[PDB]
Amino acid sequence: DRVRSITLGNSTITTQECANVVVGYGVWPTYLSDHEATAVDQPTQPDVATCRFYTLESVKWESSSAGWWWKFPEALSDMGLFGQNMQYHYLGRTGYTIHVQCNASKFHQGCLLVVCVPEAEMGAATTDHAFNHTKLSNIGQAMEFSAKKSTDQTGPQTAVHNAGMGVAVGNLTIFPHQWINLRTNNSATIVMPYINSVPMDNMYRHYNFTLMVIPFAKLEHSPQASTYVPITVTVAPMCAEYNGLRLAGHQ
Amino acid sequence: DRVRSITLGNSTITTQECANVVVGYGVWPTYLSDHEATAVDQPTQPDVATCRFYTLESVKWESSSAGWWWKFPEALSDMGLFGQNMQYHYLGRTGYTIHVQCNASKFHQGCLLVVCVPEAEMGAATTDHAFNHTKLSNIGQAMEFSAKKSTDQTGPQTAVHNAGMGVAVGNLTIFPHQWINLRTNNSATIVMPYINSVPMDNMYRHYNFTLMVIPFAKLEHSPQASTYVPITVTVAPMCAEYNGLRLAGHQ
Amino acid sequence: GAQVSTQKTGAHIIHYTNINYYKDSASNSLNRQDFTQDPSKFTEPVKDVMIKTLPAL
Amino acid sequence: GAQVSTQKTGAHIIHYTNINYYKDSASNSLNRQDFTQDPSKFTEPVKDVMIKTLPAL
Amino acid sequence: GLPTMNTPGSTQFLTSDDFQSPSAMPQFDVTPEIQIPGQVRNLMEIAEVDSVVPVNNTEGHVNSMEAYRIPVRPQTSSGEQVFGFQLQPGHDSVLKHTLLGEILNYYANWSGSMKLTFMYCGAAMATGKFLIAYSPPGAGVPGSRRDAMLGTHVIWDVGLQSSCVLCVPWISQTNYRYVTSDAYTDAGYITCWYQTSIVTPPDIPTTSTILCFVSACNDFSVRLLRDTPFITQQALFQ
Amino acid sequence: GLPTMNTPGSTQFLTSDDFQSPSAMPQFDVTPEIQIPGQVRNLMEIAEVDSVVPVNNTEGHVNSMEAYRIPVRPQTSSGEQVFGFQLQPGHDSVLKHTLLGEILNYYANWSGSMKLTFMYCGAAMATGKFLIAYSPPGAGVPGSRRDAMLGTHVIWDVGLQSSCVLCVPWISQTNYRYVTSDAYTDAGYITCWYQTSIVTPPDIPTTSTILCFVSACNDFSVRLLRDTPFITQQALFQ
Amino acid sequence: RAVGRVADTVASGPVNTEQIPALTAVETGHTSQVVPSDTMQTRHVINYHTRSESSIENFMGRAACVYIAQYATEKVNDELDRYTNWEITTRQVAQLRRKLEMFTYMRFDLEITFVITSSQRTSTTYASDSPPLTHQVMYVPPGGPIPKSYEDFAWQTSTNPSVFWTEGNAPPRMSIPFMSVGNAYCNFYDGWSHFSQSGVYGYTTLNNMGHLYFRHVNKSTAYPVNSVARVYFKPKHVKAWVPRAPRLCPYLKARNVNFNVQGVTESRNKITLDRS
Amino acid sequence: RAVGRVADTVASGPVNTEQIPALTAVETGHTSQVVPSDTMQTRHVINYHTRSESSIENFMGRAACVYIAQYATEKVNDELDRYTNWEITTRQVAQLRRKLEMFTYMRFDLEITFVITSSQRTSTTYASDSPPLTHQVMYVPPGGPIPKSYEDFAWQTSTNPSVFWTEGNAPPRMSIPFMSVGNAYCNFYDGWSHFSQSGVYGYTTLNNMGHLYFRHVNKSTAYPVNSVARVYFKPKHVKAWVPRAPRLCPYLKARNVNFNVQGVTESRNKITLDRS
Ligand SMILES: CCCCCCCCCCCCC/C=C/[C@H](O)[C@H](N)CO
Ligand SMILES: CCCCCCCCCCCCC/C=C/[C@H](O)[C@H](N)CO
Repeated sequence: DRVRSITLGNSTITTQECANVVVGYGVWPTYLSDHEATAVDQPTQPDVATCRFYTLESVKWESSSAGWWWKFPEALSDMGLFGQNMQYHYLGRTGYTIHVQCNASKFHQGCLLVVCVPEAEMGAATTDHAFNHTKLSNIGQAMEFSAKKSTDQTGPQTAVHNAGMGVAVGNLTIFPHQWINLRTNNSATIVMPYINSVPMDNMYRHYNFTLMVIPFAKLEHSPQASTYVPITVTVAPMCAEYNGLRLAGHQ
Repeated sequence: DRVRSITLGNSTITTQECANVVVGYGVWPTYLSDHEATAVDQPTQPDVATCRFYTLESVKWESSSAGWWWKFPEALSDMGLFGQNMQYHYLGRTGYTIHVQCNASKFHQGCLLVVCVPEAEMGAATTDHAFNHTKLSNIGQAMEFSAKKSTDQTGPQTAVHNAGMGVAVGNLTIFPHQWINLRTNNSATIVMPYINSVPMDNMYRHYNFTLMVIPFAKLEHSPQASTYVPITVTVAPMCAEYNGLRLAGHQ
Repeated sequence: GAQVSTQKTGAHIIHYTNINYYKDSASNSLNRQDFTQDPSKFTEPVKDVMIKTLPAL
Repeated sequence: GAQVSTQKTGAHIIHYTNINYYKDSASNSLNRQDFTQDPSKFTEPVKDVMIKTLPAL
Repeated sequence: GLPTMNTPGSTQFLTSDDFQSPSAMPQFDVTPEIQIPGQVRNLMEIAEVDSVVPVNNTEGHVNSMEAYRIPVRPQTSSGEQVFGFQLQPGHDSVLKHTLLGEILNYYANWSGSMKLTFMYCGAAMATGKFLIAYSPPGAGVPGSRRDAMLGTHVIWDVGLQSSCVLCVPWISQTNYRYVTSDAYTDAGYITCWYQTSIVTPPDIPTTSTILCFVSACNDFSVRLLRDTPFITQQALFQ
Repeated sequence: GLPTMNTPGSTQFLTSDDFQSPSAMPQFDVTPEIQIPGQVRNLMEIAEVDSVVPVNNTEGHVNSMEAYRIPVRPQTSSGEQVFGFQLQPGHDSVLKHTLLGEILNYYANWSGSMKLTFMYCGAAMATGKFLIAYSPPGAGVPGSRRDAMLGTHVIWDVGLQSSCVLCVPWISQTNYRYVTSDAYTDAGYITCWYQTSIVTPPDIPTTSTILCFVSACNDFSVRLLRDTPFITQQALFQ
Repeated sequence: RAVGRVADTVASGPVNTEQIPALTAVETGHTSQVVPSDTMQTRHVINYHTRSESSIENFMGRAACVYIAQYATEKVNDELDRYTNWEITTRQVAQLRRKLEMFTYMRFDLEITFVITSSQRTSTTYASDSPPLTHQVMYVPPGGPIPKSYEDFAWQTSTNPSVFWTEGNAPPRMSIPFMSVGNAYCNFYDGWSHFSQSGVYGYTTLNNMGHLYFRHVNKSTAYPVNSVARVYFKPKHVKAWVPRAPRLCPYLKARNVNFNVQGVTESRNKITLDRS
Repeated sequence: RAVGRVADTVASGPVNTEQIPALTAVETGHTSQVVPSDTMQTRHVINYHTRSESSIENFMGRAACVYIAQYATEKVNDELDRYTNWEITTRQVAQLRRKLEMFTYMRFDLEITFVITSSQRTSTTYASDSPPLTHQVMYVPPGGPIPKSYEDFAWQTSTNPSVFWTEGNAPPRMSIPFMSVGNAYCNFYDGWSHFSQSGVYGYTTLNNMGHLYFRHVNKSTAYPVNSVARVYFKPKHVKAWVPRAPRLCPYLKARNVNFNVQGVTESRNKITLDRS
């Protein structure tokens, strides 16, 4: 059906035109097992003060919009006690419930790919040059692609058809994805598990996955309709646990 | 015995001096099995509108006649609904009942080899030169050998003792054959199965077998007997099926 | 300690013998004959099941 | 997985052993000792049977 | 010792061998593997996933997102063509950089049926019918919608379900076609035509968008590994 | 390791070896074989098929169909010779390009009985008798029909059955004769003679035609593979 | 009686019968099954002969040279380049071609063996001291990236099958499975490549087996050295169908069956024999 | 049915149903499982094809050249020194790099094979007589004492693994187990080396595999000889996770994923086909 209700903590998401839920690689998020742990100290698990919904700022969708990306867990670095637990701990581990939402009308048209790319390591715009970390991702700001190539001396290559990774943008549909087609679809929800080659990791020096939102069919409508449609991203951590309590970081 | 009656569709062949029937390589024609098919769509099998007898034009047998050849399934390209099914389909598959008939008298003498050669790939008359397809076989015309060599700039090598294939003409008796000796034999019937290295094939870009009719002992008689003896070829497809319906070909 | 296994043959004297010579499993040959697969992690990773004949929405 | 077979000897200690070493059947040796045959596809491929002693016509 | 004899092929390096060899790190304790999600045991799990096809790749459109956007609009008369390409999933320019096309260029032979999915990305108030046809390669290209209605085809009614699947069947005389194309193993043509039109209410843009996706069916198989003719280098990357 | 020792013959290429060797395409999926008619498991199935003999090969007749046409006619006196050739089925010019003769030139030894079939291709109103004789090689060639009636022979009565078979028996002191001829393994002579005549009614042509066919019997065998002295090349075919 | 052993002949006496085994009809397409016991008096012979050498595996299972590839350690022209190639075919040599063309369709696995030999090119001096030469024979499947030069990236052979061989050792050898996209290798194809009956006539359109690239992996020599690599095909696990007539005429080209017209056999002066 | 064998198609007839297998929704993230039996009439085909060549072990298990190491018996400079080294990586060659980067995390054992070849350097004379050359390929784990020169004490290899090889014999080969300090080899790392999000961005911080030092263990030659050692990696016992999109753009560097912007595919002139 098209209705779905997601409740995590003291927060609820309701949707009246839901496509489905994409669950990761078929895996639900869970806590780390005893036969897979490496650290020996007892973890902390704030179950409802951290595994709740945190909404980000909306982005204005235009006809000439190329797309936006968010890098995680650095996108939620200041979102409540999820951000306070990142500062005080060396290791962390979590899965997510990403919920992207955009309604327009029955008189608008457009389509957005919503991919979750694990280890979306981006190249440089100006080559033979290392880039700054604040150009890759600010703390909650939506970093955005471009229609043509970037000549930034210290930034990523934001041409959208190469997706910043040197690949074809059409081949991103192996990563866990949905589509927001404005003809039929209102939102898009992806449940990501923890994907890493280590059981826990540091949540500052490593972007575990990157959420991209890309217009494949661009937004067009009559000039007498609503010219402003926003795209809001609401992300909930899931089964978040932490290790290595020390002073507040993060250098 | 010498009598035989072959009925296929709405057509009947009667013969009062039959030698025998040669059946292929000991195999009767049949439809393709499920464990040998490659194409997945349902075949069409017009059982009586295609697997009937189609007679060709007679050829005049003379004393100085070297022989004639017909290439199949291109010899029946316009013969009823067998020709209409070749145009509308990509693949086809069939076995044949070839019936060659020639009566003279008890006062004539001659002998004809009637071979069915699978993949009778012919060389060029003028070498270092590719030949035209209408010199290999027209649509129902009997292409004929020569007593001496051919100097055609775009034709096959039609010297009959080399049989167009660079081999000895005497060694063609490993291919399925009969003889029409006018002393004893009236007709000659060969049943060919489907011989190919693929289960179905295209019936335009490939001549599956070639029927040759070669005078080994030449026709001679008294001048006061009948100076005209013809050689008629009547061919029936058997278990013909088709695949790959599209528009009418054949380019 | 000989492992007799089935050789790779076609479809319409078919066995080989293997002895392991070294004390480390990284010294072994390739596992050529393991053709297991399950593509539902990628092609149909949705929460509710989607039957083909039924409408998707 | 040793196949002991009969060696090619004459007519008037006669066996060999074979171990297959590779995982592909195309890696095997030749099938030298297979002498089966049936020449009736070519020498007598007629529909009605023709007994020698009886007249052919 | 044991009397031995050396066959041809001794002291060679065949790069596709399978032999044992001694360890440089003896009794090395390898770290334990864990459950990482998304394990791949076959490249046919990757090729059976949809990947959007750049049908609109007439340059300059390949250097933007315009390459994926097949345009449709309301028509003045019906039966015109929307798009068309040859069914060469490893050689045609439309399909050889898709996710199914990139795996096939590591191989020399391919076999099986394919799935072309289409997605209407217009407004919810706009209706339409389309005919998507596959032609076996014998007669040539279809010249009209009358020529295309004679082969394998599907009529797609644009409604609440935005997507339709044209299943391209394996209709071949061989069990394998070649990835790099030739005339012996030609596979045919894919075309799309206006079955009716696009009919819209007022205050709606004219041009809409159709997205084409390719994937492999469950009878798809590849054969004869090779190097791909897509990556090159003139020197070692330093 | 295991203590070994290398015998003579190590690191050689004997072209008629039988050894295992590793695969360049590992785990290659070979396409399934189907039932194709006419499978050959032995070259003795090919050699047991009739093939018409060019007995009339006196040039210029080899460049036409006149090479196969043994001529007969009504005679003035009886007992004359029709044809004759030496029984060297791999060396004689009459029999070495026949279908039995071409297989034997791949081999150095042959053994077994042979079948010479004859076929009268005259008019149905013409009658005739013939004596076809085989002579063991000790005394020389037969000089007359009296000399030929002393060996293995058959009298053929031309009637409703147009064909007769002279069976040439294996009468040898060795179990194998040589394909390329020598004097130790000579096999003898085949001759044909008029037993009576050709008697015809009026209004019939004089000269008729006899066709000779050769094939091997079911006790025929070959031995010692070799290269055939029939195909040559001075350079690689480009 | 064992499989492959010829038949015994039985003892036959005199006859006076209405049976006629000698009289038959060639017009029926039937080869007569006459034994010497039917037309003359014979004795009982226990024949122990076998048809071992005449099997399709034994007739074909001997290695034959199929190509002679030449390449040097210094380029003269692009025929004596640093590297060379060969489109894989069985039609350039005449001995193996005539043996394969006795059948219409075959299906076999292969053994490829290389006999690589070098020789010092003619110069004004030869007195040098060179390390042993090592060669590479890379197979490129149909449609892969081919070496456009020496020092190419395509010789990295990450997915193509390669072999390496130093001079002095045993000849290199690998096994090849059955590689056709059909169900048999076609020795003959009576047809065209395009549907309009045009393009290429013959078996050339059914032979897409790829190339075989040769080089010296040594960078240089003091004085130039010419190498020759002979390619040896031995077919094994052989099936064959539809036996062809043997070829009379020699070959002219490798992609055609084109010939010059020749007589059916060699001649003699008369049709009889004339001694006593 | 065996494991790895493709599915048969079933015989389907005409339909007039309320079922709609052709109509679906791409917006759900779901790839439709449509068979040709659902949209047209098919026959029953017994498919015997197998997915053998497409396995991760078969796709990866072929040896690919990963480095070309050069060193001489007489120093020209420190690039043509007596000895050389190589930091072990898979990113300098493009064929193996594109195959590994189809996955995010892998876990395999290795086979390293060396094809070492020498050549006499260009001189005014070459006429000498030298004994066969012997080479050493010493592996140095991360943090060990490296050779600072020829004649070094660090070539005593008392605890480092070494191999010795005389020219003329078979190529040397050893096996390497899985060597990462994590649970998989990371082909990609989206992050930094320092906690302040600075330093080195990318997969370079997760590649500490050590060096591989090459030399001639012969002391001298009469005239100088240049050697080249090619390093061949074949991964075995391969696991792989999280399949990546294939790379469109060629590589520029070995420590980055930096690229130049290119179009998504090659072009054509129009979107239709225009013949009959
Ligand atoms: C450096 C390693 C070299 C590996 C060699 C691999 C080359 C072999 C692959 C192709 C095998 C083709 C076999 C040829 C068969 C004939 O063409 C058929 N009789 C005619 O169709
Ligand atoms: C002279 C004896 C030489 C012994 C050679 C030992 C060297 C091998 C030890 C390190 C093996 C590293 C394997 C490399 C894996 C790749 O880097 C991963 N795919 C990327 O993380």
